[PDB]
Amino acid sequence: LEYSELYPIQNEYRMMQSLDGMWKFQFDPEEIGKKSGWENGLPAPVSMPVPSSFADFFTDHKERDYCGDFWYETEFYLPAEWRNKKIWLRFGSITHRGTVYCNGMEITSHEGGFLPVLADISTVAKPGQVNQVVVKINNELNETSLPCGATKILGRKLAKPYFDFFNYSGLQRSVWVIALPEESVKDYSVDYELCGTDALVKYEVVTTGEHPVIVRLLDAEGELVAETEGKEGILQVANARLWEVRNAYLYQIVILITDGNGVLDEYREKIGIRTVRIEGTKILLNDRPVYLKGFGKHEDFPILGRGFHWGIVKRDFECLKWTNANCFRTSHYPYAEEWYQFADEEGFLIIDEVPAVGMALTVPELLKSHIADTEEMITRDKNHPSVIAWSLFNEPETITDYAYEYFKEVFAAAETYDFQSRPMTGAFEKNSKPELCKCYPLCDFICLNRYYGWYISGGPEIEEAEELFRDEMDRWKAKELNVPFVFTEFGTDTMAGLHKLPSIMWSEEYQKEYLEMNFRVFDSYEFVQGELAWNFADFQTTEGIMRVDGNHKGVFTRDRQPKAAAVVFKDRWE
Amino acid sequence: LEYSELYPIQNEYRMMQSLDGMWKFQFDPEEIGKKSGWENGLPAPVSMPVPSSFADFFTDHKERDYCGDFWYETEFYLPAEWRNKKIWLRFGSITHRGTVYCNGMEITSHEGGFLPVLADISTVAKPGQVNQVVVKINNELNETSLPCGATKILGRKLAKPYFDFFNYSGLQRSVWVIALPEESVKDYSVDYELCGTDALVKYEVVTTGEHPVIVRLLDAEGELVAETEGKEGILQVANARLWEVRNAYLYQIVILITDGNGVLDEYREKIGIRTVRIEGTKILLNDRPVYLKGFGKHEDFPILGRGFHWGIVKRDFECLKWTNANCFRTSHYPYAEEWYQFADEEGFLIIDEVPAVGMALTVPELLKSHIADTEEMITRDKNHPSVIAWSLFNEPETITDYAYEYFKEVFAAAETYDFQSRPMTGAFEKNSKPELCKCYPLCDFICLNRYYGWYISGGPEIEEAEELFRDEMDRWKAKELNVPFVFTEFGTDTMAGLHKLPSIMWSEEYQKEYLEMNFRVFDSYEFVQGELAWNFADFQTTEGIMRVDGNHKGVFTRDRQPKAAAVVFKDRWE
Repeated sequence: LEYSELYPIQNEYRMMQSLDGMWKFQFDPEEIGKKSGWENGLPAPVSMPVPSSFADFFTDHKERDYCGDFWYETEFYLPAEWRNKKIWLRFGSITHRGTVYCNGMEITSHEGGFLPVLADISTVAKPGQVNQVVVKINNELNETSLPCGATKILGRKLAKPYFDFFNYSGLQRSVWVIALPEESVKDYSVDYELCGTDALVKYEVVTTGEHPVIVRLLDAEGELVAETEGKEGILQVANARLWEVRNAYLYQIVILITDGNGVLDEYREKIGIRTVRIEGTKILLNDRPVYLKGFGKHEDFPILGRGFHWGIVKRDFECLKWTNANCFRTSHYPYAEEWYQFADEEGFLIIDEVPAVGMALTVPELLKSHIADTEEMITRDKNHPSVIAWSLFNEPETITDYAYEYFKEVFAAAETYDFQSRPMTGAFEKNSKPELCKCYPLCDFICLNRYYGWYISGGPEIEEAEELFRDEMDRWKAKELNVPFVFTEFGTDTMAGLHKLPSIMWSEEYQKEYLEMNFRVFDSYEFVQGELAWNFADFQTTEGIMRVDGNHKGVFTRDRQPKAAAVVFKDRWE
Repeated sequence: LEYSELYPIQNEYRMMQSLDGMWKFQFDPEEIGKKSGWENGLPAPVSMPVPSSFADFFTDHKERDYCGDFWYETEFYLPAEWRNKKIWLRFGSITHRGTVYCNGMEITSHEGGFLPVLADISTVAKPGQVNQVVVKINNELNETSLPCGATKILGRKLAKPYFDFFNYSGLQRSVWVIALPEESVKDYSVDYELCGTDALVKYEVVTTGEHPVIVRLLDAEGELVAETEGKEGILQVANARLWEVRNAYLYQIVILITDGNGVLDEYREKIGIRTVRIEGTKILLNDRPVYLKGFGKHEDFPILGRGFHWGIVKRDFECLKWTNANCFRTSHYPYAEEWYQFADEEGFLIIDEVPAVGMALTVPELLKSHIADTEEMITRDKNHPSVIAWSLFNEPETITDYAYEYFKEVFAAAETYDFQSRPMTGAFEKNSKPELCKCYPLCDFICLNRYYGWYISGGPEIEEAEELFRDEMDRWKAKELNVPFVFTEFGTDTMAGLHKLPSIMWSEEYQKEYLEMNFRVFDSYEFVQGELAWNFADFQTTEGIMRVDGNHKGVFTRDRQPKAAAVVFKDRWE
């Protein structure tokens, strides 16, 4: 990559300053901003919180549903001391695609709305002065970038997703301006081997120069436990304190660039010594089988939309721990980096998912976008101990040799980017029948999204649903694939407060009964090794006749309170 | 009594015709109806369903909240063949007090809104012609009739209850016109003794004449199992099939009046051979201890108010059976007779409660009203096997010698009216402290209404609540009264759909936790022998700042669906 994905830190060599706050903001329905000098400042802005999705602040439909080009602007004072450092704007994300300007100059553009955007403003930055950043953003959906959809023209544009979740957009994550030394740590990778009571931390370091590198490992108390020299090497850890499920331990890696007797740069990050591998039908963490228990989530909260906030992280993890979960999938896009940092702390397992949802010649361009997002996700997230698997798709077509050749390239790219070569998978929709699917052989383990008892034979037909479920799982069993299966979606829309005896679809009681039936099926097959329910919480969707204020398959409400079924998960996962 | 309480039947000697349907109805705010000939027909009526409470039909406040005099009218054709029978209007109830007119003539008046009103129209009835009935009703509340309250004058009147439940009124139960033979069975009483595998049915019969009486007992198949002669006697039943809790068996008693070789009258009613007695701290049904499990209920349903309907009975009993209940209290007034008939069928136990709720010299008049209601209730309900106890008050003052002398008279009257002398009790409010209460010695067993964890030390103080509860029960225990205790109220207001983690007062989760705490306390005392939760279902109350559309202490919603806590009862009572 032409930039670093490394999370920004502050020390003797690296500086950072937050640009979060109220930005200037303006819609550009006529698409004349770049024609009209907007990159030098917006002509008639309103204020817009950053980080946040813009949609749910407004009281009018056309602003909430805005689709097209729209602009952000802010000003920041740059400390004079940042002079002659490499100065970067770092956006947690820009959703979905955008062009960054600084002091009237075009800096960079990015496609993909859920991963960091880095813009090198070294040559245009004005140390000791007020600087200006302007971002042109677009939130349309197409079939050549992720996530896929269409754009309808009423000249007013309307996003038409091929995915369920609401098309939130804007500057949904924190924005920093940072300063790095001229020769810096750009990237590093760690991989682990367990040796009795000891451990090896294998590493590679990429810098922007040719000076020597020293790598140190500190324990949780900051004590030096290992040290070595070189951009490539092994850190030997005696009596290693392994990072364990729901029982984290984090070391601190310290990467130094040196020039004789002085340090040029120093990067530090918390990491966790752990191994993950698929062995037969088992998922092994540190050589012991683990059964995944948890949820698909979303970045979704009232008013903020996908806007990041530590308070949402904290509540969600307390709820997760209360259910006795150990895992979540980042459905259906990489989350803010902070979610992974916290999962590292709390010992949660993550399946990290690229926004390959909603899946013509456009396909070669789509593949490029999909591979680019995969590269960025893996480079960003590989050193989190929590991240134990990559999900490279959600419910694509998989039953043609055409689909096979496409995903072969994606998986091949993912493999080259992940230093750890940790398990890769994808979530299969029901149409990927065991007799037809061509893509499951690409996977280290198989993830199934199934709604037997909701979309199939729901309600009075739920007994039929269970037989149909068992019939499919019997077909999978007969294949003797010798791989683990994880259910990554299953659930029922459930309106909090809707009670019925006997239960009906949409009642709290039916949600319980549906889950109990699914558990019976899960527990009937030895090779099922994980259950991640859909969804952790009710979340916003495109409005329509099938969505009663978003998706109500949450086990929790949108404001994070338990429906009756939450207790069912709690008791089972205990 | 100057009339029969016997449920109307249809046979060769007795006729009945329903007057249910749309009646004429008119409010009388100026109280001029009797001054203006309304007893001969209402001048400007609207239509009003009977049976029903009138309040919730209207769309305007002043009609819903109407307090004062109001009138009903209907017409009915009397079959010519009813000539020279004793012809009666029979109202299931007239709420709260009223005067019955027929064909322009005043027939009778009644005070008490929850028991049958009989009006002898023999002398004014017109067989083979259309007849007219007009009822003047009043629904004000005072301190000389049950249930007690006040009437506020804004000249518009407003009822101000001393009780929680909404002041529903009108013709809330079915109305019949009936014809009886000139000499008829007016009353009868049965009492049971168990003798090994056999049983004795002791009986008394009251007729309006001097002709001989024969009494027969038929089994559930209609087979003759016993026969005897006389207005007083014993029916000997070999291998009696006892009426059991949740396992009913009903015989049919047949009472004949005879004149040589012909029958003058014949009354039949289903009865159940069972005994109830208090022995030490135990409640014995057929000589075996039973622990009461169930609810206080109400006659309360959307739109109909307290209006009787068999559909409400059926749903409620299915819900009751689903919770594994065996008992309910008729809080806070005798219910429609049909509820008891069905309890007989389903083997449910009933505590039958007079409307002595909401408790000056007015007291001597109040006592007369209270005794009259008690006489009517017991005479009406004594032959139901389901009715195993009389509740003669709900939360009165009991800590003065004054209160003691009052209730001594009530209990004495009840004792003279109940042929079976079955257990008598009353529900005590918390203010009836064990050191102060003078009235608990009058009771065969003690009923406590307690809200430790709701009105006392609720929410964050719930641990304190439990200690306070145990402290009071320890005080009761120290008295060594050697009587059973039944909790007849305990519960929390609970809004369906209100979820919180951790729980808050009013959430579904707090209702569960509150119940679990109460159960722990109950189960800590050997002499506690029953738990009747408040309430079976959410019900209508006077509006106010403490009532969010009525009372929400229901375990079921008003439309009879289970909140989370309903399962807690189900699992415990299984």
